[PDB]
Amino acid sequence: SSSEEEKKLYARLYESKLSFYDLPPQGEITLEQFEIWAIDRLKILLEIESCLSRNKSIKEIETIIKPQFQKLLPFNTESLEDRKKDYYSHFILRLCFCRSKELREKFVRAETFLFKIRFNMLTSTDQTKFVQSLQFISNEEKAELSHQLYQTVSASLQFQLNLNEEHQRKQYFQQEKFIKLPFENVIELVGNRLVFLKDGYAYLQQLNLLSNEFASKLNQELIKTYQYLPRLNEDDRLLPILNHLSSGYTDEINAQSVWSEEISSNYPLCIKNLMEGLKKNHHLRYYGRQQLSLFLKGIGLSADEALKFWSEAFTTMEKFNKEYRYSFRHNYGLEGNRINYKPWDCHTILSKPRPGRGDYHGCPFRDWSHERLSAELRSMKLTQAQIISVLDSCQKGEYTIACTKVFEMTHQTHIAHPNLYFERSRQLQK
Amino acid sequence: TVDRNKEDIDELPSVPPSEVDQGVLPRLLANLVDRRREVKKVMKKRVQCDIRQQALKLTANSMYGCLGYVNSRFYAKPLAMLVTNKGREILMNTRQLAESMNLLVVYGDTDSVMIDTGCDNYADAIKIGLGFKRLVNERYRLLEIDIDNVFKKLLLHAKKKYAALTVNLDKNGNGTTVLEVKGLDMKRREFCPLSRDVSIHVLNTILSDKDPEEALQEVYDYLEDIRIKVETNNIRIDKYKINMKLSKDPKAYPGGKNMPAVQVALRMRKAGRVVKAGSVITFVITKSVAERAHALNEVMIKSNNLIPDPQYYLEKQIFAPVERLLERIDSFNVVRLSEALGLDSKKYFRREGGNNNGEDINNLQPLETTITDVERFKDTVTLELSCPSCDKRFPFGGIVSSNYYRVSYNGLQCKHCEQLFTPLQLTSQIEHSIRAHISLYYAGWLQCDDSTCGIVTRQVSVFGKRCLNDGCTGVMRYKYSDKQLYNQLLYFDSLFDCEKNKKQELKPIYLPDDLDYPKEQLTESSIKALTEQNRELMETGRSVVQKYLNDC
Amino acid sequence: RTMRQNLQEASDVLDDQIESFTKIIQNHYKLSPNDFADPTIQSQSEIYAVGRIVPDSPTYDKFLNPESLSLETSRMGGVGRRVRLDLSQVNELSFFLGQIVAFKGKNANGDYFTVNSILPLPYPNSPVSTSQELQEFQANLEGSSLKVIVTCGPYFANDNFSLELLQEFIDSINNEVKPHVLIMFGPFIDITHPLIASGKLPNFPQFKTQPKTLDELFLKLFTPILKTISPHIQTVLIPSTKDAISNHAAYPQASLIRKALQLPKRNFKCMANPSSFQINEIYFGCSNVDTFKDLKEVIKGGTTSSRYRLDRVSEHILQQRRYYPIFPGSIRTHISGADLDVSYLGLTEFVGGFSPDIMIIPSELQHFARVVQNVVVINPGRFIRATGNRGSYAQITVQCPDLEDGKLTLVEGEEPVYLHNVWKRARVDLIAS
RNA sequence: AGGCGGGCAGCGAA
DNA sequence: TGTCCCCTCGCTGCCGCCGCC
Ligand code: SF4
Repeated sequence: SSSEEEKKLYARLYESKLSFYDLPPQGEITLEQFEIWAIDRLKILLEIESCLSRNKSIKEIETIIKPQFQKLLPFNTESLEDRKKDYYSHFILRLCFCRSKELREKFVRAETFLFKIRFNMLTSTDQTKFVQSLQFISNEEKAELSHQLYQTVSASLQFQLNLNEEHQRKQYFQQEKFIKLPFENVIELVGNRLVFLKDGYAYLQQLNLLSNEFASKLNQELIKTYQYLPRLNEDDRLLPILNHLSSGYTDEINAQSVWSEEISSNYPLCIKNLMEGLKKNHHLRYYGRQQLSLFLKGIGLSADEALKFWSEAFTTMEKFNKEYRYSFRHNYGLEGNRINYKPWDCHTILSKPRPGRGDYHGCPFRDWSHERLSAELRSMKLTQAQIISVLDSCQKGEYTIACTKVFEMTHQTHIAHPNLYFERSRQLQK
Repeated sequence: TVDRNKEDIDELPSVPPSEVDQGVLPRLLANLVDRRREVKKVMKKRVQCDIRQQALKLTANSMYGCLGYVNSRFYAKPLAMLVTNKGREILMNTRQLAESMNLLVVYGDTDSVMIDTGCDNYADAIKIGLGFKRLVNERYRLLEIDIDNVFKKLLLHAKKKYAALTVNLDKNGNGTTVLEVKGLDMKRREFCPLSRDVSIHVLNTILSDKDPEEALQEVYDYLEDIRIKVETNNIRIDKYKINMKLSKDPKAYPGGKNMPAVQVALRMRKAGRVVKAGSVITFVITKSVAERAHALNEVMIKSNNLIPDPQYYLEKQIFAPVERLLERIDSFNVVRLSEALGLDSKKYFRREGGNNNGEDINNLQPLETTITDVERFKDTVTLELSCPSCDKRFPFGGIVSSNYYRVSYNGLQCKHCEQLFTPLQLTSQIEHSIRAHISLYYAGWLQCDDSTCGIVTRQVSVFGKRCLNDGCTGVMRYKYSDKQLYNQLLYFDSLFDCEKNKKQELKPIYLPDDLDYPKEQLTESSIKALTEQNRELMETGRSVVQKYLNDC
Repeated sequence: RTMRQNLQEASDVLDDQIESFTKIIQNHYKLSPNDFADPTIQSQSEIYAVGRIVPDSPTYDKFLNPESLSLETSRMGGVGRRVRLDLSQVNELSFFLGQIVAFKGKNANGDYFTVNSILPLPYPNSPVSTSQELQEFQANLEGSSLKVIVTCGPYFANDNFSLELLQEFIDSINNEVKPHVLIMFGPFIDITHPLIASGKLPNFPQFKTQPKTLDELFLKLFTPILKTISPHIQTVLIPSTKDAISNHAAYPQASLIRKALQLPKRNFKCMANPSSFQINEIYFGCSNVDTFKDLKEVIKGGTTSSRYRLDRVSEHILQQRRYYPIFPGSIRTHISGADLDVSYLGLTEFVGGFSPDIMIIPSELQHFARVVQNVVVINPGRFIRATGNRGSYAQITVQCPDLEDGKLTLVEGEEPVYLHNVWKRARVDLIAS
């Protein structure tokens, strides 16, 4: 087929910015683009699955994945190449994940969630265009049932679109169109009562219905592709790639609470030193920055809350966004190879270079003089015998033993992790 | 004498043949060489005549240089291109001749080679050198090679930087040793005389005939002695001077706030000294780096009470130069060096091992790329070439050792007849081999999976995979699979890819038991230089294969 | 398309040949599908069998006799089995490997198909054109006759790269002959050329910059000469599998890129191999693989042997309706061969089911021009010989179409259409180059 | 804080 | 009037930019 025919067929296929993936793609693409596009969509899908397994909120999920859209598979672009990337990537993963039922379930779940997101950032005009591209009710029928439909959908609009004002809800309802469908296809909404039900028909919460239809059609197409796969088993090129891709699958703590006494009372000595140096200097150096950021990640501080806390502690935004935002997001494993970096344990902390002037990282039981450590203990109401005990532990090089002693006197005995210290201190209050 | 294209100064002429009369330039250069030779015979007052002979050498070198000066009234870019071309050719031929006699060339620089003679005495190496000289001088009518220096021990730091012990004979057959250095941090003007003296002592110790570990211990002892001397400021200030000459006016340096000589020049200009472009700025770092740099004359004034910073010197002026000096020396403990100089050992611990790798499961790796090229090209056959002149047939294996072809500087050369392959005479053969393989692939031979049938035919049934023997259940498959043909085409592509040839990732063309096994193996530096020198030929030979790899 | 060989697609096309010709024979001879049965199984009744002629042994001697042939049934007809042929009861025959045949016989014992008669495959229809089209073509010709010259490669000898005779030929066609369309076949830069094969490519003093690849050799050695061709003479190139300028080494072969050859759009066109095109009302069928030399017949009967071999080849091809019906293709032992892309034999069949008005398949045999089954067959031969002596080229002169002279036969029907009578109007002259 | 990639400037050497 | 001392390669330190562990 010619280039003009391909362009016309594609423009017909993506008259809306989203597609249902009904007709398989037509054209020739290289093995390079095949593998690259399949890997890109698999990366986005693995990220959605990792977000699911952590029970993250929907909003947090799109916040994480929007840059991955801008990087791997950009959406809402008039470029034909990106649209073909999306289409061929979806069908390549369709080919790859159809071998087993578990793979099919995972694929359809992730793809339907991706559809949910993609419909979410699409605008209301674009959403209407895609939906029009399942019978919509006429204007007279909507006007006749306007009161009941408004009563049914008012709560849903308020809770999903955040239209707290009644006038905004009424304006949205005036423009909102509805689809007449039977309750057998909308039973899940009927049970929760999100759809007005009349004479055996449910008046559509349309995203849930669209996603369910997507899941059903996708599962049927996956089964059909599994039926047709033995014919395509004859090619030497694709089989290793499909096999590789199949095996490739296989707040209480916020920016203001970490500053409070309630949370800081559960910190170890090192984290107190980092926190206090941050407060004094409004800035921390690299090893101290990474140490404190990883500890905060271990205690449950979110990426957004970490960014807010780090921005407010560094009392311009230009240099922050240029130089520290990427580091503070990458500690959380949101870019690069996306390493959810494990917080440093006491061995990792003690393996770092010894701090100098202005450097606050490390272990106070090793880097501080005995006088400063002793004074910090008197500030903790530690008696002289206890101070002598922890100093004896420090003098032998058993800094972790000294920290464990400090924990016991201030509050499985041995603690070799600041996050373990914090968790046990929180448990003692729980 | 040289016919050149005057419509494109980048086109390279060829040497005029023998019958053309000696021209103007060779005659003038011969006269100047005779004059400098007469000056040298006068040498054999000495220092003044040495100035004379080096000036005459500079005149001779300028006679070539202005063939590359744009504003020269006698600008001839093609001439300079051709002289440099021929010079590189003679260096390549000299190195290859060295390898022909089983000799180890350890370095070479634009007119010279350094040969490891493997000898424990002077005369044993001198005999080999004279034989080499006699063998090479025969190739040229007027070009002549000659022994320049003899090094008892040679330490190559990097390109253009090395130190050696020169053997200087005396009147009564007596031989003495002298330390000769070229281009190192010692010989620089940016480095203090203190650094020069301590580095001179270090090299004198290492290259001397002492136990290696004992040499390192002696050097270490010297080093902490200098550490104490520098820290206590028990050294005269004069040895702390740093020289840097500014090519531009100190106003026209954008990032001059970091480089210290600009600040020193600004202070001198404010004080009442004349500083302009080309001036040499001397200074001392006292106790940012640029803000603590002051001129000697200001520092020599005791009323200022300026004490040089032992930290900056002990790191950058001393530790780094010695660390560079002993990098390749056996059992060089950089951590111990820093400990002797009191530096942070964690900064040096990451250079020995390259620090911890660090990674998650990176699934961005297609199984196509993960397959080793050796296993890919294992089921391939070598490229066969015919010499256009002597008709000898040899397997081509890229820029690698062989008994039949040499990848000379000008191009591919045959060992039997010494003729040069023109690019067409190689691309045509490449294309012929590729098309013969393709035609064999399209011959459509079929082979049965069954071991007790194994029949090969070009007959196919309307059931393609059904064997044509009565009752045979074996799976019928193409004998020349397109996977094998893709492997062969990728092998032909690899044979002409500069990167793979430079890392020596090409499949060897001979097994160790083959009677045609190359007797002299190419050195890695030789392969890099050749693959850079024949980049056009390799890229064209690769484009010929890419003509058929794009379609496949 | 791509240099891929799929066994299953190959077998599918091989079966489809049998199926299509079975349908054609049933349609022409007004036979019901019930009359056709499996010839590989014993039957007490005479049946109709259609299949492909194949050797009785997969590893076969290079020479074949009427006692060493077999028939290949389709998947549906006989589960693809092959059965031996018993030709004792028929006296006149002409068979070759890869031929599709329509047959009448009986399998008396189970292990042999006893042959009683052969069903001759119907000759495909000839092209037709309306009165307005013929009048327009007559106006185009301005009364004068239609001139076309066909030339075939190689264009230079085996011991030099001189193309002076090409210069003389271009001078002639420009100043004296003045044709309407010129047809040139490949290979232009043959890859089996001896100096090219051995790499003995000499330095050319006649080029300012020496070429570095055979494609540049073509751009510097053929292209400026082809530019000397007059604008008023439209030219067409049909490549061969041996062209070094072609990256498609299979038959069928795609058309060369005219922009890659640097050759002007004003009068130059490049067609594929095989190809079919119209100049005025004329039909061409052009294939650049030597079927005449490669086709090796198994012949019985005095009458069949007494016939000209070229006529027999032409009838075989016209009946088979594909330009190179031999399967497997010929090989040259490896040096070259037919290089059949068996996955794409569909492109090799006659376009639209029409017998071409002029069928041109260059061959290494002696130049000839013959009329077979109202279809003219032309082979102008190689433009040069191996020794460099004068070769041959064919000039085709066709009288201007006229409805009044009666040389165009009207076809009865509601739509008035006229068959072209090429053999009545075309004079083919084979000129020494 | 560290390795890599491209850019500028200074400099020793053929 | 306004000039010059071959380019090119490799080596080291400094500075700003980008991605990463
Ligand atoms: S022992 Fe571990 S947790 Fe305690 S202060 Fe030292 S580094 Fe921190």
